[PDB]
Amino acid sequence: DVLKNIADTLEARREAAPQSSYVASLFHKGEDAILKKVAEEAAETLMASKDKDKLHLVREVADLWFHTMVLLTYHGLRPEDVVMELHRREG
Amino acid sequence: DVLKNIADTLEARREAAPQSSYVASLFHKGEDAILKKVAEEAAETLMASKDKDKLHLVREVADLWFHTMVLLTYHGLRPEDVVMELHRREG
Amino acid sequence: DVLKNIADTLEARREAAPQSSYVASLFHKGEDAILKKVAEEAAETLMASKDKDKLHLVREVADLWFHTMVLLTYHGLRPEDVVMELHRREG
Amino acid sequence: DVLKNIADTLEARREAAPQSSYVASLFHKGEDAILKKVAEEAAETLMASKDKDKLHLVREVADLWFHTMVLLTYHGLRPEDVVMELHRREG
Repeated sequence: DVLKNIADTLEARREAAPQSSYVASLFHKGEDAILKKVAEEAAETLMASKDKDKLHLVREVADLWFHTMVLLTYHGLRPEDVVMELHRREG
Repeated sequence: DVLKNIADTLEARREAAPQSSYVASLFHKGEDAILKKVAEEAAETLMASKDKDKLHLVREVADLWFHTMVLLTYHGLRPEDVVMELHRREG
Repeated sequence: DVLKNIADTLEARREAAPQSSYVASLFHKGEDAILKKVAEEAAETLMASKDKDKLHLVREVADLWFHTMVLLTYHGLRPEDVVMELHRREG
Repeated sequence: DVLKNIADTLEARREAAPQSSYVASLFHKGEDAILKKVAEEAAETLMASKDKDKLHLVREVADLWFHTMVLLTYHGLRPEDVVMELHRREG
């Protein structure tokens, strides 16, 4: 769909050059560097929600999902897993 | 797709009975109660990643996205916004 | 001082009965259960700060430090370590 | 004791030059910039605990408490409040 393409792009540059891209620099830095970002975006999501800044909220929630996908890719998993897991629950 | 249906389901019971469902109890409790859960799942995502528990990771990341969607719905927004925001960036 | 006494109390019931106390139940539950709480109080601290609820802020920051101390105790460490580490930096 | 001195130092440079110190730059940046740090150190505390890196754990928990104090100072409060609040509970 859209996430699949992003996932494929992530896996593509999974083991690319550290300077190649941002996603590449993350993967090279490691698990911690990725988790930092996840936590960061999660906190910003809270802040955004509190400030009723609906535009910032969406940007952060997106940045959160994105880094979450970067994390999944680091663990040899991918979006669909999460989507299917979501499906398995509700509905 | 799958998220759209979940979103529609969330909006449906947005102002339902507090005892109707879990999602309903959350909405009734408020913003804070929703944010607690978002933060919770974010933390668990970190723990899961560290423990290399790939199955727990996916379950949590999904619970995170789910509550993130609950948050969006609380603010009169929805998944597609995040998906399109994701598209606007990468690609 | 005050933290020392709390620390001593924590270490005291470190390996007590699971039903003995709350602190005891935590230790029995494990590392994760303790980290959940640390993250929870951290999030609430953010929320409280945002809502300018100065009384709730102090209650949460305290709950945070407390669980942080429970964490340290779980790792065979203690408050003074943190205090001294704080001293070593500023001043 | 030790925290009191740090608190006093924080309040001292509360409204100092943005370039004066790190604590000064934070206060100038705002509430959000301080909350970012609190969340950051909280997440690092989780990571450290998981990696059993006991030395990093104490360094982070201390950085956490420190930024928590910076937060308190930003809200015209101070350490003793948290310490007393801690006392009021246990013991």
